[PDB]
Order: sequence, then structure tokens, then C-alpha cells
Amino acid sequence: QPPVTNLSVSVENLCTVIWTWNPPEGASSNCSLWYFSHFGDKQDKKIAPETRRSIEVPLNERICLQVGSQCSTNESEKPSILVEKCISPPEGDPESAVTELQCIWHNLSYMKCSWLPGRNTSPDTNYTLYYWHRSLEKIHQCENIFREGQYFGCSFDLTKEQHSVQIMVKDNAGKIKPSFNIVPLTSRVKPDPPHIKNLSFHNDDLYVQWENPQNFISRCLFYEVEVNNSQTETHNVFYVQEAKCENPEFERNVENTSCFMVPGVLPDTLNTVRIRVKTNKLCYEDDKLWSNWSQEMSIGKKR
Amino acid sequence: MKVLQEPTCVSDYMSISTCEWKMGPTNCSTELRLLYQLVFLLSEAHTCIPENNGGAGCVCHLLMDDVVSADNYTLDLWAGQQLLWKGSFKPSEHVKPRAPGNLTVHSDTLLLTWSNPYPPDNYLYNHLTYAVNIWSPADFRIYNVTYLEPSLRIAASSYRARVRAWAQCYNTTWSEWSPSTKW
Amino acid sequence: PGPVPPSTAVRELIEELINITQNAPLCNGSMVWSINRTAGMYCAALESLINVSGCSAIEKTQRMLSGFCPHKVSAGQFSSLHVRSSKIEVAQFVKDLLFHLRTLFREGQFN
Ligand SMILES: *[C@@H]1O[C@H](CO)[C@@H](O)[C@H](O)[C@H]1NC(C)=O
Ligand SMILES: *[C@@H]1O[C@H](CO)[C@@H](O)[C@H](O)[C@H]1NC(C)=O
Repeated sequence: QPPVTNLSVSVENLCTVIWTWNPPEGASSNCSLWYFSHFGDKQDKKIAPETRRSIEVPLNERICLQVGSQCSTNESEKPSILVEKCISPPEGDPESAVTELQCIWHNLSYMKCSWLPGRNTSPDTNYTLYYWHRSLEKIHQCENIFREGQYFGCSFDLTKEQHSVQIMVKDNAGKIKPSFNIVPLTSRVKPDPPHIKNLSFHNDDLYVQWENPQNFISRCLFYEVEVNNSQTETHNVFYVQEAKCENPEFERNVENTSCFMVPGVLPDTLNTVRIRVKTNKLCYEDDKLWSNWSQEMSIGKKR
Repeated sequence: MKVLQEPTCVSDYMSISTCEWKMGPTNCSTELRLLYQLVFLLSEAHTCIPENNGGAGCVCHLLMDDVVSADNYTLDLWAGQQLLWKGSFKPSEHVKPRAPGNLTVHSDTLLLTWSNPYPPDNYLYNHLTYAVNIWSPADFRIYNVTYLEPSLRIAASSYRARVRAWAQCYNTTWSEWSPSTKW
Repeated sequence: PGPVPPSTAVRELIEELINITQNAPLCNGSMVWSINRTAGMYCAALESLINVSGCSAIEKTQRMLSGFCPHKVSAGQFSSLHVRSSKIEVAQFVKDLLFHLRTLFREGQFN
């Protein structure tokens, strides 16, 4: 019932914001104290007996946590007194924040990040990207920087309950506003291009058999098959949910291969085939990133 | 008076589940009532008035709101006032997808375009395998469609086409054949 | 977690949880017990979500978890069979459940 004591804040790693408090001085000895905590506008409510709460949030906005004490875990039980402690983003020049900061995990091997300079940016500023995940001993500074045009970037290695990777872009001079980015280990994944093993015909049906990347299994991937014809000037495209090997007559016996059949295709003309691969919502969090197209494989009568 | 064949129910995984059985000759619409309810808690029974197949044969149409794989339905075939047959039914185990439609032929290349009979909300909206039969009778060539877009493009090398669907993962039976299109 | 789930049943539940998180607060900020271990979460998730009364959006999800749990589940069973760690919003509950299923789908425990 009374207010909690010593509701303070701290920042571990890069984006780990931790609220910690102490039990109320006014106390009922006949009470199992549960703490009702929520953020702005009744967001992310949680009732827990712990005197601490930590979340992973990009510190780009001032967010506050309200803390109330309870004796019951019921919904009807609403604390009369709540203490709120807020935390603001680090100091820096108004429009110095780097824009369009994105990070893509390439084939579960390396993370490549890119961003654009802020509107209010000094010409002599030097960008520095820092990353961190649970497995690391401390905050690491990505040194493999790159510059693709007007874009600034940095790519670091990253090999494979819910844990994510924190990314901070900040100048060591401490003149510009540090920008943050949280990347879940199950999202922003761009696989490698697959490898076509064989193309086989059955009347007017074309069986395409390829191989997925080594770090990805069959059921975790959404497929796209491209079939370009020379004579008919056709640029067909097929989207496949899942592709399994059905007819062994027109397929190799490699057990890591997926198979798709394209109907209404003639050997009379030359047919070029490419395969593109992305992750589905069944195994990963995002299905927006396609891999690069596979190498071309042709079949049929040449011109 | 006595149930000869036990009710064989099939579902289209959306709102409807067709049950069918065989009885001597009787009036199922008058005497027989099919009571069905979901095993899910807060049980609410439902009464079905079965239509007649013909010659000691009746067919009942069960109505649902949504269908998930875990759904299990207990069946109670009430003969007048006395229970004739008791059993259960699982829609996901015996799925029969509803037939596709709106098939239109063609024209640079011969093209066929039909429609997905399921709404985007449904689960089969992305898990339906099609099969187009194009004949003139043994001149037919069957095509298998396992990609998303319900399109079929072939070359020209007096015909009639038809389309049916099949859900791969649920190991269903083939859907009924769509109304053919002559050209 | 529980009995070996069919591939279709997992893919369906996963797809449903994703469909829910696409919008307005889920179940108007109703709160349920969170899950600690994946040793028996298939019944723990159901025993937790069953305490939600007036939410229609979670109804399809609740009906799916019934096939993943061997025994029968009624309202108010979580406290006795599982450790009460913390209560969270249904939205957070679904996201955590979705993550556990997606992890299970990669490991391929189904069937
Ligand atoms: C459905 O529930 C009944 C009773 O609860 C049970 O006997 C049956 O095995 C379940 N499954 C099917 C497929 O009927
Ligand atoms: C098409 O798929 C069905 C169902 O698996 C199969 O029985 C049939 O042989 C297939 N036909 C062709 C030409 O691929």
C-alpha cells in the first residue's frame, strides 16, 4: 500500500535499462508483496515479486516506469500509490542522430550494419559502432568499417530465453547523439544463394532440384523460382511455400535437396532457371529479406 | 430402426462439416436428430436436422464458426428419443477442401486462371495444391500446381478444362471438380 | 513440453499467434501467468490462457492448445501445478509462446 523505496535507474551493456527499488517502509507483515509495474500509457504491465525490472529498449526516447506494491495478484487489486522513475536518452546535438540505422544478419555468419549521417553533423565526426550479446564478455567495438556511397557502415562477425543483439552508433568525441538498435537473433536474417543441382523434364513438366544453404533447413525457408525463356521472351516467377522431392525418377538422391516442378515447359526452347530463398515466419521473425539469386542453370534447345 | 453404417463425417476446414451414414428405409428429417458439440470447455450442444440420401440413407450438415486441428466433436445420433449411435469426430483428420472456382481460359500463350475458394484468414489459403485436367477423352494431360498464384501457362501444343484442390499437410482427399470451361 | 505435435498443428498455432499480433491492445490488457520452463509449457500455456474470460481473439488459440495437452484443463489450475513467477499481458504471453514454438520448429520436435 505505501510507496516503494529508492526507485532508481541504471544502464548495463548498451540498451539494458534496469529499474531497481526497495520494499515499502510502511508494511503489513501479513502480506506477500507483489509489485505492479508498467510504463507510459499502461504499456507492458507486469506483476512480479522481484524488486527489479530490466528491459531492452532503444534509448532514443524518454521512457518511464511506474511501480506499485500489492498483496494480491488479482486484477481488481489496484495500488493507490505508485512511484515513477524516468530515464532520458544521452546528451547530444539536436539533429546529430544518424538516420536509417539498419543491421542484417548474413547467413548466420556476420552482421552488416549501415546508416546515414544526421542533418546536424560536423564534417570531422568519426562514427563508431558498438555491439553486444549475452555470449560476449564485454562491449565490443566493430572495427571493420565500410562506406557504400553516402552510407556509413560497419560489419562484424556473428555466429549462432529470448536474447537479442544491441547496436549503438556513437562518436568517441561525444558530440553527436548516440543511436541505438536492437536486433533479435531470429530476425533480420539474409541467407546465402542456393545451388541448383539438376534440371529434368517429364513431358511438359520441368523438375527443378537445388540445395539450400548449409546453415538453413528445408522447412524454415520460403522459396521463389524464376524461369526465363529466350524464344517466348517470357519472365515467369513462382512462389513456393515448401518444396519436397516427390518423383525419384527425375531427381538426384542427395538428402539436403529441395525439389519443385514447373508445369507447361517445353524442351523445344532454352529455359534459364534461378532460385531465390528467404526465411518464413515459422522458424524466424521476418520474411522480408531475400537472399541473392542463385547462379543460372539452363536447359532445352539453344538458339 | 437400426443403424447399419456409422456416420462418416468430412470437413472443408471452414464453417461446414458434412456427415453421412446409411440406415431399413426411414425418414431421417422427421425422426433422426444429430447432436454435436465441441469437447472444448463451456460445452454448448448443437442440433442438426439430417437430409435424406435415399434408401435407408441420411446425410447431415454440421455448422462451425472456425476450425482448428485440435478441435474434436462428440457425435450423438438420437433416434426419436433414444440414442441410436454414439461417437466422435475430428475435422482435421478427415478434411475435404472446398472446390476452387471462377476458372477462365486465356492470348500470347494459353493461360488458365482460377480462384482460391478460401479467405486470407483461413489456414488453407497458403497450403492448397491444385491440379488442372485439360481434355477434349484420353487426350488429357494433368498439370500439378504447387505454387501460390493460381495460374497455369502452357503452349498450344475443342478442349475442356477443370480444376480441383488438395491440402498437402493435412493429407486430405481431393476436392470436388470445379465447373468445367470449354474452348 | 508434451506429446509430439503434428507438423500441421504447430504450423497452424504459430500462424495464428502471428495473426493475432498484427494490429489496439490484445484482450484489452488482460493479464496471465508467464511460463518459466519448456518442460511442460503445452499445458502450462493453456492453464494460463484459460483464465481469460471475455477475449474473443484468443479463443482460437485456446482451442489449439487443447490438442497439445493430454489431460483436461479448466479455469484456475495454474497456481497448483506450476510455480507462480509473474503475471504479464496476453500480448507479451503470445510473443513469448511464439518464440518458443519457432525455436521448437527449427529443432524439429514435431512428429
Ligand atoms: C475426442 O474426444 C473423445 C472423448 O473426449 C475421445 O474418446 C476421442 O478419442 C477424441 N478424439 C477423436 C478423434 O474422436
Ligand atoms: C500430381 O500430384 C498428385 C498428388 O501427389 C500425384 O498423385 C500425381 O502423380 C502428380 N502428377 C504429376 C504429373 O506430377
